[PDB]
Amino acid sequence: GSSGSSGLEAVAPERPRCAYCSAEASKRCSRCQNEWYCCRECQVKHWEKHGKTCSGPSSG
Ligand SMILES: [Zn+2]
Ligand SMILES: [Zn+2]
Repeated sequence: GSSGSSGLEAVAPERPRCAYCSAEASKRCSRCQNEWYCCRECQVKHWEKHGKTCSGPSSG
C-alpha cells in the first residue's frame, strides 16, 4: 500500500437517547431538532417539559 492504515483502535458507533423513556432514539424533534425521542408518543409526553425550550434556534 501507499497510504496505509491510520491506526488500530476499537471504533464503536453512537446513538442519542429519548427524553421521556431515555431509550435509543433515532429521530429528533421536527420542531427544533435539538431533542431526541425513540418514538413520537414520547416526544409528545415530555412535550410539557420540552415545549418549554422547544423551538430554540428557529430554522427551516
Ligand atoms: Zn421513548
Ligand atoms: Zn422541539
